[PDB]
Amino acid sequence: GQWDRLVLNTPSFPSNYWDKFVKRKVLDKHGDIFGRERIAELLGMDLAS
Amino acid sequence: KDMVVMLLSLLEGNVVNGMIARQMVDMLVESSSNVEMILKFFDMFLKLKDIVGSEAFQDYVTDPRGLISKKDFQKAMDSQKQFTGPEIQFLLSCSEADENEMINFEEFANRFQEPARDIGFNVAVLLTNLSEHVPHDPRLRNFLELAESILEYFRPYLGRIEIMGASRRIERIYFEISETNRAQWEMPQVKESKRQFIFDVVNEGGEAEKMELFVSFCEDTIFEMQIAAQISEFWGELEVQRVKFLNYLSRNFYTLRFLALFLAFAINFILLFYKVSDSPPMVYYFLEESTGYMEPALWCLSLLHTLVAFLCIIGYNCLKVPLVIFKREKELARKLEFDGLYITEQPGDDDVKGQWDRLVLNTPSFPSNYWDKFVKRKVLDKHGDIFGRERIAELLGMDLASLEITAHNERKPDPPPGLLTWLMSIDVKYQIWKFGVIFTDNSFLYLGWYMVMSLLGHYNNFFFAAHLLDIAMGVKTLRTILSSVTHNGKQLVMTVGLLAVVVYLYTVVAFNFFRKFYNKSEDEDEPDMKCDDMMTCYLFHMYVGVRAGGGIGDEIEDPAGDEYELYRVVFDITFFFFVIVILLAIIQGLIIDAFGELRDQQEQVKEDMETKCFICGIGSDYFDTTPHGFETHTLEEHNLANYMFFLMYLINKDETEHTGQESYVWKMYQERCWDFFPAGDCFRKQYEDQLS
Amino acid sequence: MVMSLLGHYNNFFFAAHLLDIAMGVKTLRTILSSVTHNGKQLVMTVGLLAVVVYLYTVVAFNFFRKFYNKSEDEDEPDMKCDDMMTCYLFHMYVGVRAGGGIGDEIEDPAGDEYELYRVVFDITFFFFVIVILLAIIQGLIIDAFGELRDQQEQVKEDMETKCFICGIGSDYFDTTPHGFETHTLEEHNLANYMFFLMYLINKDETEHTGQESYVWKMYQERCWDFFPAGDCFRKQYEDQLS
Ligand SMILES: Nc1ncnc2c1ncn2[C@@H]1O[C@H](COP(=O)(O)OP(=O)(O)OP(=O)(O)O)[C@@H](O)[C@H]1O
Ligand SMILES: Nc1ncnc2c1ncn2[C@@H]1O[C@H](COP(=O)(O)OP(=O)(O)OP(=O)(O)O)[C@@H](O)[C@H]1O
Ligand SMILES: Cn1c(=O)c2c(ncn2C)n(C)c1=O
Ligand SMILES: [Zn+2]
Ligand SMILES: [Zn+2]
Repeated sequence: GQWDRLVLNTPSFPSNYWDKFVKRKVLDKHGDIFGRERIAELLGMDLAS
Repeated sequence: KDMVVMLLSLLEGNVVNGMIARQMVDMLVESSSNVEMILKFFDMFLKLKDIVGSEAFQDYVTDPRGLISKKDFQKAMDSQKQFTGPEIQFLLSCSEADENEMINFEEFANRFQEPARDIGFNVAVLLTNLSEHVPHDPRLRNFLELAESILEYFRPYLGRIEIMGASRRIERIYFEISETNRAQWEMPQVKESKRQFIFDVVNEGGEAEKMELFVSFCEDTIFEMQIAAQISEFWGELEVQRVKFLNYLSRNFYTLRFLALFLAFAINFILLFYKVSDSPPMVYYFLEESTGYMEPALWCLSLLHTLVAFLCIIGYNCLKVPLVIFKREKELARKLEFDGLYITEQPGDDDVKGQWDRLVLNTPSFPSNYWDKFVKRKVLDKHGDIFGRERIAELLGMDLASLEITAHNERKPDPPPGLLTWLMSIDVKYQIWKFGVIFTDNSFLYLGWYMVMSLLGHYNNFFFAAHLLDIAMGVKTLRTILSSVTHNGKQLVMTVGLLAVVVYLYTVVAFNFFRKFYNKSEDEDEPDMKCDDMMTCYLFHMYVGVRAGGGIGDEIEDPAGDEYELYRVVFDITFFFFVIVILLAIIQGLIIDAFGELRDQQEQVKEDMETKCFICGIGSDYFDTTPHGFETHTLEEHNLANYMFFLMYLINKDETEHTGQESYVWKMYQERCWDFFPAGDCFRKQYEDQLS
Repeated sequence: MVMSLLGHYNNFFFAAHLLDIAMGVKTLRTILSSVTHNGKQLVMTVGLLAVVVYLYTVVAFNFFRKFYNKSEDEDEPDMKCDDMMTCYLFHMYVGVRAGGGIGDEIEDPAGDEYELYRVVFDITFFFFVIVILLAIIQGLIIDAFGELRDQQEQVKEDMETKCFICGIGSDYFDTTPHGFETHTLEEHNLANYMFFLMYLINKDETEHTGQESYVWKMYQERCWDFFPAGDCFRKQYEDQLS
């Protein structure tokens, strides 16, 4: 788990897996509870773009 | 809560799709608005506590005083996407805001936190009971959907068990499992004890009674560990510090047993650097090293190891010994009450346990650890008519007059505070019995040996080598591997005895005929006749003949060119086959099949656990006609953990407040009849047609 | 690769490359899986051997030390148990390897006032190390073979007594002639449940039929209730299908 922490921030996380929109589902699930901006920083994604 | 405990009562005894359950479902439909208000009140505050814990809330707060403005609180409630507008306004209204409009979010989170817990649990029980007894109803599951949050929160604490009620039908009982009980049941020690009990009961035993003795023991272990962890949660102050010290030892007893082993390795590693030389640094043993303080290190480690061993003995006296004395007091009081082992019958005159336990009966403090403190007064009321009340009084040491005096008003004075009172109030008889039990215990004897070797280590440090064997009892794997040998120990010892007999037969033959062949001497001046005496010749065979790979033929001289040559060939060859080959093969085979049997036993029990329910006895085949039905029936319907939490619920609950089914179970526990356990039946079976 | 490169520094490193055969062919992988199955117990057994031999080294160092003279000429004595380091190495090396035990190596106890104790010492060394402990090691290997064989028969017989998906046994499905085989590779075939997914994934969402859409929505939300557990088309319509 601690090693896998590195790859979350990267923009090319789901490189081989089918879902290329996993980050945008983690946001839509946990953003309310833990802050959309915080999830954006953890997943490296930018909200505006 | 009282209203719902009544509604629940009416539903008692009610079959699936019964009249009363359907009537209350019609009720709740008719009171839909009000019921929804109640459920959504509980939902509001149960969600509210979680939001108060959420990170978004704590980065919306600004004041270091831990207070949030009403507007800030409001926009926090909006951003959590969780409540609607009007209920956000309601929460703001409930906010104990000051004139500055600043809310203490912890206090507002927790004001309704405790008062609503019991009523919430009762509502959860009511909804679950109606759902399970009226399964096919469009109208109730609406309420269940609204109350999903309450059911989720009170799920961990809502235990259900099925029993066989008086009406000869399986009935489900819903009760409350407290937080402490659940936390204590999941603790590692209790879980290990659980798996041992399962292993023992599945290898052999009467199930229901053994479970109940497993529950009762566990309930006493729970007491002891809460007592031990209590501290972590003039003579008076020293007594307080003494209790703290002994509880600290008991709490981390295993760490002490682990450090003791570490010290044994450390010392024995120090012990490797010895040298024996005539010249002082008779003959003198001394360490050889370049450092210089190998030796003071050894001296400190010897004392520290001895101290740790003594501390472990104290830890054992305060952690595990009370359970042992409980399991003997418990069994004796049953043998005394239900079987009359000393009233009617008498100990079998070959069992040391009964005759030893005879001492403690006369003592006034017999049930010191067991729950029943009135066992003597029940043995009297049962057997006094048959065998004389006075005789039972003498056997149990109780006095008849003061027995009824305590039934009247009874005044007692507090004894003067003095160590002499402690010293003299000791019941020498009960203590003698207790220590006889303790020194009879295997683990205590092992720890005592460990201490004795540690002390003798100061007479000569090499005794610390014995302390290495602790590893066998330390780690699991060597305990399994050595359990292989100890499984067939009896056959191994008898095989070794058979070897001695056979070798003695060969010694007989060698002594009578082939004696010129046993000259283990090189020079002709000195002959070394090894079979001149049968003592020497038997020792010769038993020592070198068995150990030699070829057999006795390798050691003794050659038979070539002798008139007994052919007989010697037969003798040596049959020695090789019947001792070196077959008998050693038998010994090794006992070991191999011991491994096989132990592996078989573990797979044996384990596969039992996943093919049948522990309580029901019904197989997984029936319960899997529904998707994953067996798992649900395992840890929802008939869960052995829940049947323990029942007992701790009953014992705690006040007798006046026991419900009908609970009272029925309790009266049976006390009289020790186990018909309430569902055997060969289940709620699915009882109502198979209606539940469909 | 690293051994192959070091093979140019000294060609003998290519010898390590032979161990590849263990990972190459199936049979040696099974045979070595025997040892690796009970590797933990084997290592602990070897450790126990060291502890026991150390105990014997303690006893030998204290009492039976005159018997450890591995020297022929009287001018040069070769005291092997003068130091505990040397004496432990002596036992651990030659005592364990000797067939008889430590009694074969050390000198004879005949005609000595510790003779009887030496007899007990050597004999119990033979039983508790050469016989029992080596038997334990070999027994771990044998039962490893037995367990692996049992596991393969275990799974295999499962596969031919119950359907993988349904969970129902072959007894029900064989009330009809060869019914179990049909229910295996016609009705509930695990290969077909994979070809479904590759059918759904490929198919255009607009064109998913009702049942296909229902399955797809469940795959995506990751609920597995659509798999038939404990039921089959034969069971559902047993009366009508007859
Ligand atoms: N009445 C029963 N109560 C509990 N378990 C049962 C019962 N009947 C059968 N079982 C079997 O017991 C198994 C679980 O036992 P176990 O003690 O491992 O549960 P656990 O909570 O997972 O324990 P651990 O966490 O130690 O593994 C289940 O697989 C189930 O098949
Ligand atoms: N749902 C299922 N799907 C597939 N096979 C099943 C199922 N349930 C049970 N089986 C068992 O699986 C066995 C076939 O497995 P296997 O993979 O060998 O099939 P196969 O196509 O012959 O494979 P191979 O060609 O490698 O032997 C059958 O004998 C059958 O009893
Ligand atoms: C107090 N008490 C009881 O009264 C009891 C019991 N088990 C059965 N009964 C009746 N246990 C474990 C118990 O602690
Ligand atoms: Zn059950
Ligand atoms: Zn199938």
